[PDB]
Amino acid sequence: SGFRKMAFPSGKVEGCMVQVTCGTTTLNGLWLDDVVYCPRHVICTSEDMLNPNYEDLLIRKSNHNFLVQAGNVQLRVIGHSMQNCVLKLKVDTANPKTPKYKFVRIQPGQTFSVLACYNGSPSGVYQCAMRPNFTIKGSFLNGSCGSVGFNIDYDCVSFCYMHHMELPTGVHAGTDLEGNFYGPFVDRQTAQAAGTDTTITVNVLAWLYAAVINGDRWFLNRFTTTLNDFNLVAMKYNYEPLTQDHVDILGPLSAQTGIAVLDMCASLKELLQNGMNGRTILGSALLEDEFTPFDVVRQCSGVTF
Amino acid sequence: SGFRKMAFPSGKVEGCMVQVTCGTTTLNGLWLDDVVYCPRHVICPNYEDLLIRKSNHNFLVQAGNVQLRVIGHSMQNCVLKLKVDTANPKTPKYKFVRIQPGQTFSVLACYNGSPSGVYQCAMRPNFTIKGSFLNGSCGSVGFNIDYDCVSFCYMHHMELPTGVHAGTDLEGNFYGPFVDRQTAQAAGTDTTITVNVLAWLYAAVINGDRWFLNRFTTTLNDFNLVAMKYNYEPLTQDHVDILGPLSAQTGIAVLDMCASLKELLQNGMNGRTILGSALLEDEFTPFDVVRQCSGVTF
Ligand SMILES: CNC(=O)c1ccc2c(NC(=O)Cc3cccc(Cl)c3)cncc2c1
Ligand SMILES: CNC(=O)c1ccc2c(NC(=O)Cc3cccc(Cl)c3)cncc2c1
Ligand SMILES: [Cl-]
Repeated sequence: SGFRKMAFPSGKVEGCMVQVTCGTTTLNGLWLDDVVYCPRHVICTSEDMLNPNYEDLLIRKSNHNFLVQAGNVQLRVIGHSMQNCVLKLKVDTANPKTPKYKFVRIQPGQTFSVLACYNGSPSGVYQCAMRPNFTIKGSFLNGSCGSVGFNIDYDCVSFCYMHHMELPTGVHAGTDLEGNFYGPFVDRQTAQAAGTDTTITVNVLAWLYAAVINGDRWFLNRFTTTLNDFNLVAMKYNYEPLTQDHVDILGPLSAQTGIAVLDMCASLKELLQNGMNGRTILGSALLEDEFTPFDVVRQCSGVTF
Repeated sequence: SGFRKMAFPSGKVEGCMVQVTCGTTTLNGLWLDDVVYCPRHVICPNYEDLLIRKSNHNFLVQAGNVQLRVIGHSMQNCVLKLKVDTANPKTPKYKFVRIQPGQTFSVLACYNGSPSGVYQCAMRPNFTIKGSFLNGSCGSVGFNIDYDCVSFCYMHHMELPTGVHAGTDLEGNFYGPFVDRQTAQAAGTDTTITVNVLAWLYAAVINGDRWFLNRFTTTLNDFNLVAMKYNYEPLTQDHVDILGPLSAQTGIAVLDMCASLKELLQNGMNGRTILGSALLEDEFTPFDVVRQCSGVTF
């Protein structure tokens, strides 16, 4: 019993964190095999950020301009290349602590663990989700750039995010491990703002199924809804449209609890209309959207209370 | 910016988790040097009588894909200490520490010696922890990190009828009035950790959330008279002293922040949130707030 926001054990990722210095800038790198991956803005000054020509700044750099530090050991850089918004530093030593890994690009709604680092040293781990507006509501300070997001399924680390910047509203933006940004963001100091954010509906529903599995059913009702009628009400509360794919994905949770997806949709409609009336669901007074249907199956028991 | 419930990196602890089997029971062990620590209920009650009938080979210890050979065994309170033939090469710098209610820690939840997740939680005033555990999680550990030293503070033993969790320190002494057997045991009435709610209000002010601030102050006595009515733990002068650095950074005196909490307790949030929460959060200590808003690394 119990339902917590749970992160993956960070050990396999801690063994890959290094410190990258270029001139006066210092941020984090991910050392996998003989390559260190880090945000390409490490080659920039604060001035360059207004309109940076990265190709021009990079052509003026040599290998010895990049200082890479793994614990108390200096790594020798033997090559460098740029792939989209990530700088790839070829080093002389392969990381002996390199785990089994894949680079994966996630979709909004997907969750992941973040290992927040400063100066190549990991300071904490937390769970978060890729928001519908492609931002992440993380907890980051200056020097955290290059911190990574990941999932560990079986013995393989799936790297999905690298931290690049903080937006004016305090939310964060970054890239996949191939340097492609999530969202309409650029590694440029420009007037770019996060779009209006929405609630991840399929995740709220999964979290309601988790509450039913943990013995709480106060929010259920005798009503059902059409998928179209649910979406007309959901849009009014800034909820993401629920698609037929989302309904299909919720199938196993519906089977385990005996509550059809459109029947659970009718409870969500009522929760949006009435609020919680002094009650909580899984110790929360708000509707939680940072647990996927897969996270619920992973964490919760296979037998309903 | 951003405020998350953050756990310590679990790497130093993952390298210590092993699987312990005794007959038909399977749970987790903590392998430090040549000793494996695990709940004594793995032998399940007169524990000395059940233990005297056991031999070393009755305990199967598995570290990854390698079998460890048990060469001795002894009991210390509610923890079983299995002397093994191999010292753990991944043993970090560590201490065994007993925490106080209100203090927080990271939990590395394990099943069959394999770590599955990490989360942050607090020792409640009623000595229970609101964790997330399933069958096979016994022996999962709680910890903090100070520089490079892992401070082990909790070992999971059982789940109570309300879904909350109970366990011991690493010397086998339970937190709370609990015993390790199948009997009628209930968690006492819980209270809100007041010093932690205040720290979380200071964290909100640091992150630019000040709607709950007012021009008023309160005496420590008047605050405690109101706090006792809402099932809040009494705020002591020590708690006020501990909140000193957060008061200095924000310019808001502790008894001034207490007047804001008094207003939230009497009138609610009125459709508003603090750090994305519609409830007052008590599982962040004053030190956790300072650490998350400073960038302390391990
Ligand atoms: C209290 N928080 C802060 O003051 C703060 C300051 C800075 C933070 C930060 N840094 C940047 O954004 C660097 C940069 C500037 C312009 C463009 C790009 Cl692509 C990168 C990252 N993550 C978090 C931060 C947090
Ligand atoms: C789906 N999970 C469960 O049903 C479940 C079952 C059991 C859980 C558990 N184990 C126990 O309490 C076993 C025990 C019984 C009597 C005395 C003692 Cl000291 C220990 C711990 N933590 C979580 C659990 C969760
Ligand atoms: Cl995805």
